[PDB]
Parts: sequence; structure tokens; C-alpha cells
Amino acid sequence: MQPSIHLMQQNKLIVPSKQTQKRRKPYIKKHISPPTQMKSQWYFQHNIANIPLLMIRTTALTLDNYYIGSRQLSTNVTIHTLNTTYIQNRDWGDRNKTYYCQTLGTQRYFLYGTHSTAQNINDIKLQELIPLTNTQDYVQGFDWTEKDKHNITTYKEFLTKGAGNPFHAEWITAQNPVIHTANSPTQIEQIYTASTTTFQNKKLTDLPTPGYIFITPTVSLRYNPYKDLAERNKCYFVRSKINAHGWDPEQHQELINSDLPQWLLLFGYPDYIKRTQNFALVDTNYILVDHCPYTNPEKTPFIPLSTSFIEGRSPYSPSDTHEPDEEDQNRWYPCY
Amino acid sequence: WQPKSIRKCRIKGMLCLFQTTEDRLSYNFDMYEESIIPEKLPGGGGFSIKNISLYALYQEHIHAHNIFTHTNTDRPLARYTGCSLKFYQSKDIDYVVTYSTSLPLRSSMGMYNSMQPSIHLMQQNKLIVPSKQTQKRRKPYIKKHISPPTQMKSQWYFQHNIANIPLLMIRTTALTLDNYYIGSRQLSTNVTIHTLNTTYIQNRDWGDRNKTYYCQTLGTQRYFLYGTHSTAQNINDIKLQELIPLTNTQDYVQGFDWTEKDKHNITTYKEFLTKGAGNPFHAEWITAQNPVIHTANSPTQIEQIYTASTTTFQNKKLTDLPTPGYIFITPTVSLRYNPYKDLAERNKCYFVRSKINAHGWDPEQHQELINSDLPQWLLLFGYPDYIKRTQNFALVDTNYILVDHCPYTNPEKTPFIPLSTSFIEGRSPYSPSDTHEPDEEDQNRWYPCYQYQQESINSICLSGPGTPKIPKGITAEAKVKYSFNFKWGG
Amino acid sequence: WQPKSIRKCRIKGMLCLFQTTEDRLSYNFDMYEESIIPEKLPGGGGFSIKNISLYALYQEHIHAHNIFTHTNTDRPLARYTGCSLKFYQSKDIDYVVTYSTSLPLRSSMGMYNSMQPSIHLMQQNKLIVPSKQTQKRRKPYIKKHISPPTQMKSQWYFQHNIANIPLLMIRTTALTLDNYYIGSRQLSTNVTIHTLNTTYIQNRDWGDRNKTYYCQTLGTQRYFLYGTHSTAQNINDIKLQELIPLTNTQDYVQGFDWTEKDKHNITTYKEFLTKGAGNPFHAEWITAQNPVIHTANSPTQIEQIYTASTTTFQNKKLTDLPTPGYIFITPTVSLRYNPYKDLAERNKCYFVRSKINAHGWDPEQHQELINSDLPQWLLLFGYPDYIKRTQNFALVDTNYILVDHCPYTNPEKTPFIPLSTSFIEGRSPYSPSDTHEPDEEDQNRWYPCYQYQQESINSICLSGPGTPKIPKGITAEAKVKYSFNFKWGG
Repeated sequence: MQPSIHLMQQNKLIVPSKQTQKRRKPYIKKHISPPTQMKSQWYFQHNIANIPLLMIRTTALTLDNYYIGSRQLSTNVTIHTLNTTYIQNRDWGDRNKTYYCQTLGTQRYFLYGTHSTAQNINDIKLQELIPLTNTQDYVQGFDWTEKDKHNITTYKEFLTKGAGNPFHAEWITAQNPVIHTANSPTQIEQIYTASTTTFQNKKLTDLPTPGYIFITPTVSLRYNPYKDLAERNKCYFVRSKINAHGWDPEQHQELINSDLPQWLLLFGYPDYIKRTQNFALVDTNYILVDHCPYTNPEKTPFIPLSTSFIEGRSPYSPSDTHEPDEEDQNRWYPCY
Repeated sequence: WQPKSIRKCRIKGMLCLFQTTEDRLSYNFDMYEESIIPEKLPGGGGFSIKNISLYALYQEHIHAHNIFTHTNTDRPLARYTGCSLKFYQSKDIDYVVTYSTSLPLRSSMGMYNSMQPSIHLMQQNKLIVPSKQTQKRRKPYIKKHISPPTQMKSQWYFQHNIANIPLLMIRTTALTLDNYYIGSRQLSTNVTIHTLNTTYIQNRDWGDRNKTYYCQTLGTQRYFLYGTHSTAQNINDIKLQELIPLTNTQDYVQGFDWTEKDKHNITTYKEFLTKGAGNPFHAEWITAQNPVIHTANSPTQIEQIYTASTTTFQNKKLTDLPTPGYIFITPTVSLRYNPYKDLAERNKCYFVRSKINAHGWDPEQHQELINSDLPQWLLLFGYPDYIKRTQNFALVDTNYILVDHCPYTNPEKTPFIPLSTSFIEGRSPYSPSDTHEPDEEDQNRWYPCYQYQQESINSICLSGPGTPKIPKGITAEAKVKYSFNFKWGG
Repeated sequence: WQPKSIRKCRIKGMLCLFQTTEDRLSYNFDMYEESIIPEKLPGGGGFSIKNISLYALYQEHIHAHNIFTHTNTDRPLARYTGCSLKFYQSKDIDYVVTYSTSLPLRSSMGMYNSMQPSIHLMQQNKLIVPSKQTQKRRKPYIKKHISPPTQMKSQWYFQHNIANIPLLMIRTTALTLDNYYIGSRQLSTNVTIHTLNTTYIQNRDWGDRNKTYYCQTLGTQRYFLYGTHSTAQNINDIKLQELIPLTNTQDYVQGFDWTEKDKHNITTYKEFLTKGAGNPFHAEWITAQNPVIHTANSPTQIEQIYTASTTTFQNKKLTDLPTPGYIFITPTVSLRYNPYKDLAERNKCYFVRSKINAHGWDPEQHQELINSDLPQWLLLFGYPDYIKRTQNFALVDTNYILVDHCPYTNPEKTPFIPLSTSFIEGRSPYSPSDTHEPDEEDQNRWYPCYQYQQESINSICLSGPGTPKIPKGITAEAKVKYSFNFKWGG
């Protein structure tokens, strides 16, 4: 149905716009025969009521700006994506359950935001970090120094109230430094239950497991349809409401596409899935994924992210509403 | 002796000829669509060279831009009959086309020079495509039948035997029949060209933290440029503490005075030269907005002086340097040029390496890569892209730079040397006004180099007749529909 | 621009298409006439692939099978016009023909599969030649004119420049339009196939006097087959002295009991295994006419036992071996198969090396040499000869063996493994009944190998539709007269 492949289809009909071309009569008229199965005999009411008589396929295009619009700075489209090398947990949307980016073996890993001005990773103080500990909540978090502001008496209240959104505008893009580690905040729980005021001498390296890496949640890929083909690229849906890792299909192997380049391959695929499979919620229940080796920055599996979600704004609100709307305050997680 | 089974087969698809813009007016498109163009950087080209081959058509079908009327599977025999081209009218730009079917179909230096639109119209057997704005036709396309190449006879051939042989070569470029000799807001034809001041900037070795930059070397003595904030017009009273030497390139750093010693943790003047170094090409020094003094100082002399005593500079004057000569010399000058006042009695252009510690602007690479007998606005057109496609130099964009000789400017220097306005005003290329500083990527490449010639040589081309002066920030498309007739067999 | 002197020249001669027989029904003839076929061994083939070239015609003239109307001496220029073929009717067999003149004329795996007569008739642009018995025509030959290859134009060429280029490719096979789905004495369609019992015979390393043969190796334990003459059905009371181990292959030896110690000058049980070894594939053990017991004995255990004491075996029982398990396992089983009950939902066939000490019947040589989606009676047809001509393996006949997978037999084993009736009944191939023992030459090759698959895979092909079931011991000829038109020049 994508227009550029649609024109190649035989027995087509183009309708030039009045701006593109001025015709003598502003309409194209044709006679269409009945379906070849339906003979020219008589039938009852409510016996041919639901039988289709004519099926119309239409799409929009522009014969003038075929390969490029006008203000289009370039063809060179930027695609935001989840950093799938470290964000592998598909279970979001729970106040009670903390969010771990990935689980290697039986150890969970977490992302921590900090405001440290020192580039060293070992001197960053444990008080300054702002753990995620949740999703679905567009909350930016705050430092341990803000203990008095939110009526905090213990670090448990800090994690319940001072939790920050990993996907928040100040952390999704890594505008502020964010550190991935194997901290397992239960370790900090034990440390401050032993003594919470002793954190003045607690350093980032004192955690039982080493590894403190600046890992951004999302990266901006650069892509180009003229440089992209279809030697192996593929796309499909995966559930977003399960506590399982990996981005492989587990739902329906009949709902995998492949042998077209990305700009064609994506076209109409979500709506097709909506109409054919009738999944639980489609929009809210799960998410779409693809595999494309033809981007400048490439990750075996990919994962779109609208610019609105990356810049911290509700969808389809261009610039005026800089914060997520009232309705989506309880759904701000990677979702269709 | 026709084969047993034949099947008529057509190939129908839309081919995007070029997407051009003001900042990308005179570059070859078809070598840029294969390569990824970074976002927020205008690309494309105002002219394209097409070598349509059967393997190229199959590759296009892989990208899903065309269809086959009948598949060629298990029919190795092939037979070519001819092609039909439908040139669609662009909405707001004008393009002319021409096609050839000779034996070699090898692009040459003369062909790319002749690709410039005003000389392209003079070429015989042309075809103009008026834009819808320029003229409203009955049918918004020009259709013609093109015979196969005259060498390729009408016999049968194998698959992957005529795969790479060209069947049709298309030459296209953009123009504007209305604003032929001038755009509209074009204040005048009177184009300004920034150039390196080649009378004193003669060293071609940039891009080294360790090695200082000397503008020129006469005999065995090196000369250096120093920036100062002195408010006195006298050249002898300017204090030695106030000067800000260059001592480096490739670093967009503006420098600071000796009075700022405490700010950057400076204990010796060596730390001053390592940290307080300034870019000679910086926006506050390239244009000579602030005074800059050329001399034969040889900063090792100042090294000796302050190793003797650094605090004694309160009584050290500019004239105390062992070698005299302190001249206000701007790094770059703005020439005024006019294509109607310029001819081709001796002008010439060529490339020279930018990564060697040698002086002079003469060619030393390839005497076969010199052009001459056309005026500048024609002579430059497509010349860089020609060099990219033909010679395959090391990096082209980064390895070296282009130079010309033109006696027809108001201010004239035997050899010249473009400089895009972006590089002169201290901004990354193709960023119009918002990003006033060089980007993150080019912080380690801010030296005179081909990635900073772009807009200047493009404007030199643009000043010539027939250039499509479109509004800034808009992109113009040009689509062509191709129908190749084939007959698979076997 | 015709040459100065031309001379019309024809080439007339008789070409023997194939001489087939029941035991040689589905092999390519034209690769066997070049090689010497030993006397008293039927040869030929039921189908032939012909690549008639000018050099081939000259070679035929060297053998004096044709004539030239006019000599080509001192006339290097050549011109081809066309060929006329006269297909003579065979006396008592039916053959169909087809011809192609494409560019490559390279035989493929699909072509040789499609060569089987019942699928060959379905091919378009065919030609049937009824036998004189089947039908009496007015003129006992079919004559047609065949155009030159469509790539070869009607221009002039040099000698030894078109010498090796094919001019005409002939595909032929034998059939019988009368007995299409069944012969005559054919008791039934219900063909019996002997096969190696692959559930326990899994070792592919045969043909070594020094190395003993183990049927299979589970983990690190080897299993062996033992023949005995015990008249008691109990498996635990069978005495250890009565067993006759294999301990070798490639030797058609039946073995003997420990009681025959004196006959062969045996002093120790090592001499018993060196001399009293028996062939597991021998006529009295392959079919399990005499009981044979599979076990995990590992004869080194018996070595230890008799080195401790050899005369104490009077009290040694079969159960005293360190590892239990004594199963009556026949080396080969007779499957029943039917082409009308067999399809192609998953069946497959391929070759595997027979001269390696490795287990399993999976392919490890070439995944490009697997066939599948045809029923067995088609799938096997011409496949060995195709492999001979295309891959040029080490020895084909002796180096390795063929295997298939077919779930459609009454008794079914994931992988299968033909075995000609001759090898199962202990006789040399192609010797019907007179020579009851393997010949002198094959005394040192009597192991499962391609030289013993012949009649079985041939019978599998024969069971299919359209096979010319001729009487045993008769040979059928098929002669074709070819007339090539040429024009020498110079």
C-alpha cells in the first residue's frame, strides 16, 4: 500500500491535485463491473447484505516532491532508539516493583542519575546518585540533600519519593550523567540500615560489585533509505507487560515481515496487526521491534522512540505542552 | 535464429534525478546518494551523472524503486530493444537533460566543465523542461524513445554478460530560465570572495598540537602572527605581554593576555603558549577585527628572554626582538569579483596537498589535473567532484585543498584560495546563523581545508549565468520515469 | 561480405544412442562408452546425454563412424546452417527424445532427475519413437530439421575456434508405452529392498585386515556381532566356544567354531580371530539364516580371559561377559515398498564417505548434493551418474556409498541404505546365478560399497512408471542418423 511501490502496481489510477495539474473536468469517472463471482441474477435482501461489491485501495502521495519535500533539510532521518545492549527488561508500569535494566545470570543492574561535576567515576559520591527504582512515573528525582523538602526520615522514603524516571527528559537523552552498575539497591538498604549518617565516608567503589559505566538509555541513529536495502532486515511485535528479557519474537512466527527496506517494511504494519490479530490492547499491551544492519550506529535489534517521548512531551503536542499530559502520567513507559 | 521462448518485459520506475539547494548548487548528486549524508547537513547536488545498467536496474529493484513486467528467472538469454523516458516537470526549479549512447560513456574533465547550465544550453541536441511555475504544459511530462547504444547490436546476450555494460547515460543540471543572469533579492552580481592572504600565509602544514605554525619561511627564518588588544596605533609601543601568539592550528581557541596568568594555572610562559595559544583563523583574528601583527619573532627568542627572567617583561618592548619588522597583516582578505568582467585569458585551477611541511601554491601532484581556458564561474563547476570520481585521492575533503589563479578580481593575488563565509565568521559549515561556534566534531579540524571551501566555490559557480537561484532553505526535486523494453529468452 | 570460395559440406553417420538392459536401466550411457567395460559385465545405459560438437564430430570421424561430403583442408573459414536428425525405430524397445540449443547447455541435477521417462513424457516439445513391435509406421524413421543454437549467428568462424562449442544437445531415455505401469511376468509392483540395519550398523570404516569391525560405538564402548550354530533358543546358555566373531570386513570368509582348532593349525585364540574370523555380510550371516548375536563383548575381554586360561572355557558362559546385552540382530532387513503409495513430502537422498572411522548417516561432504522433493522411484534416477559427472569425487564407486531417507516403506528406518540382491545372496554383481561366490577381483572389497548398490537402486528406479521392463539377458539398441549442414570457406 506504500505509494512508491503502489505506483509500480499495474492497473492503477493517479489523481493529480489542482495545484499539481489543472484538468478540464476536475474528476475521473469510470464504470466498475460487479464482482466476477456475483452473476447477473436476482438475490434477496439481507442475503447479499454483507457480501462486498467493490474494494477500494487508496493512499496519499506527491508527484512533485517524490524523493524529497522542500524544507526537508536532508534525507538523512534521525531515529531515536532504546539502547538494547543494556535495556533488556520488558516489565514496566509498577509502583511496587523496581525496574532493572537487565539481568545477567541472577544479578540485576540499575541506572543511577547524578549531578557530579567531576569526570572521574570513582569519586562520585553515593549521596548524589538518584536511582530509578520505578517506571511509568514522569518524575525527575532529587538528591539526598533534599531530604527535608519531602519529609524524608529514612532512605526507603528516599527511594519511594526521590525516585527518578530513567526515561525522563533529563535522563533519557543523558543530558545529565547517568551511571549503569550492578548496585542492587538492597546493598544500600543494608548499608543505611547499619548506619545512614555514615554515607559521608561512603564512595561509589564501596559497592560489593564493581562496574560503573556511563550508559545512555537511548541513542540517536542516522539512517538513509537510498543506502538501505532488504538483505535481512525484519520487523515484528513483542509483549511489553511481561518480566522477560530478549527482543526475539515469542508471540506468532506468522507475524514477522522481512524482505523489503525499512521505509516500505514498516508501512501499515501496525494497523495490519490491529485488524488481523486483535491483540489485547495493541497500543498499550505491547511494542514493535525491528532488525536493521544498515544504520550508521547499528544494534542487532532496534526499537523506535518518537521525538515527543524523548523530549519529555505528550504525543502530537508540538511544542506548547512541555510536560506529559494528565492522562499519560501513569503510562510514561516505552510503549506503542 | 530466434530462441524458442520469448517474453516481452518492461521496467517501470521513478528515478530521483537530484535534490539540490543553494548551499549544494554545483556538486554531482549520484556520488552522494550512495553515501550517508549526516542529518542537519544539506546534501544532494545541482547536477547528476547517470550510468543506467541492467545490474544497476536490478540493484534498484532490490531497493524497491521499480517493477518488472515479467520475471527473468530461468531465462538467461536477453535482448534489448530500447528505452522510453518521461521527464516530469519540477514544481519550482528548471532542469535540462541530455543523453548519449556512445561506446565508452566515460565522463571526462571537459564533460563536467560543460555540465554548467549556461554552457549546457549551448550544447546541441538538448532538452529543456520548464517548471510548472515557469510554464504550464498540456501534459506535465516530455516523452521520447531512446535507441540502444549503437555498438550493442540487436542480437541476444547472456545474463551477467551485459550486466555492467551501460545502456544509457543521462546528463542533467538545474537552472532557472526566468532568473537567468540574476536571481531576485540578489543585491548585485558583484560577489565577494574571502581568500587566504597568500603573500604571507604560505605554509601548508596545519593540524598539530606539538608543532607550532609559522606563516612563511624566508631562507631559514620562520615568521609568526601575534594578536593584541593594544589601543595605540603605534607599532613600537605595543607591549610584549599583550601579544597573543598563534603557536598552533586546528584548535578553535581565541587566546588570552599574560594578565590572565592566574585564571588557567600558569606558572611559566611555556604554559602560556600551551594554554594561551590563539587560533589565527579564529573569528576575532581571521578577519582582523582585532589588530594582528606579523613579525620574525621566532618565539624561541621569547623563550630565552623569559628563561633569563620572566618578570622583567615590564621593561620589554616589541622592538627589542632580535629581528625587526612588525606589520599589520590580516590573515584573509575579501576580494570583489564579477563574471561579466572576467574572461579566460590565463586563469587556472587545481588541487594541492594540505598535510605537508612545504611552501608554495604551485601544483606538485598531477599536471594532468590542471584546468584553465574558461572563466572562473564555469571553470570551478563540478571540478572537485570530477577529481573525487577520477583520481580517488587519499581523503580529498580532509587530505588537501583547492587553489586557483585569476588576475580579474579587484584585489588580485597571483594564486588565490577560497574560504567559505562560515569558516571566516567562525561557524560550522551549512549552519546558517544559530550555531555561532564550530561544532563538536570539527573542534580538531579547524584549519584551511576542503571541508571549508564549500559555500565559497559554490557561490563562485552561482555568480555565473544560468544558476538556479532558489530561496534559501528550500529543496527542489526532479523525478524522471524510465521505461526499458526487454525480451528475456531461453 | 561472403568469402571467395565456399563448398557445401554434409556430415552423415550413424550414432548409437544407448544399449541398455534390465541390470543397467537408469545410468548415463555416454560416460560409459568412453571407458572400457569388462567382458561378461553388462554395461551401457537407459538414458544418454549428448553434446555434439565439431571437434566431437571430427573425433567420431577418426573412429570412422561418419563421412564428410567435402573435406575442410585448407579452408579455415566455417559456417553453420543447421542439422537434420533421423531417429530410427528400435526393434523391441521404446525411446523418447528431446533437444535443446540454449546458451550454456550445461546439465544440472534437475535435468537428470527429469530424465526419468514418466516425467520425461510430461515435458513439452517432446518426441516419441514407437518401436516396430509397438507400432508399424509407413517410414521407419522420424526426420526433423534443427536450427543452430540461437546465440550462434549465421556468420563465419575459424576452425578450432568453434571446435568445442556445442551445436546440439540430445536427451534420450528408454521406456515402454505398452507396459507403462507394469511389465508382464512382474509378479507385483510391491518391490523388495534389502537395507543395512542402520539402528545398529553405524560404523562407516571397513576394509582393514588389522582393524576389527565394530557395528556401533555408544559413548566409548564398541559393539560386535557374533555368529553361532546353537540349536537352543535361549540366549544365556549359548556357549562362548560356539560363537564366531566378525573381527574383520572386506574378507568373504564364513568362519568356523573353536572345535575346528586343529584344522587350521591354531594354537591360541588370537590365531582363532586371525583365521576363524567370519564375514558379517557373508551369505550365511547377512540374511541371518544362522543366528547372530549382537553384544558389547569387546573381544579384548575374551583376550584377557583366555590369556588367564584358554582351556577353562568349558565352564565359560555367554552371560559371564563384563557387559550384559545379547540381542538377535540381523545385519540387513528386507523392506517392502510401493511407488503408488509413496510421495515426496520429506524423502531425500545423498552420498556419504565409506572410508572414514566415523558414525552417523547425515551428510558431511556437500549440502549442495542433497535431493528431496520427488518420490523415490524418480528421485534416485540418474543421481549417481550426475554426481560422477559434476563433482568428480575420489573413486565414487569404491570411495563411498549412497543413503536416503524415506518414511513410506512398510518397515521404515529414518535413514535407509540400499543393498543389491547379489551382495545379499553372496554373489558378484551382474552374475545372475552361475557364480555362487564372489569373484577373484572382489575378494578384497566385499564390504558395503557403491559397486554393490547397483541392482537395488536400479530396481528402485525400475519400479516407477514408464520403465522399459525388457526380458532378462537381452540388449536393446537405438540408432540415430545425423546430417549436419556446413559450408567451409577460405
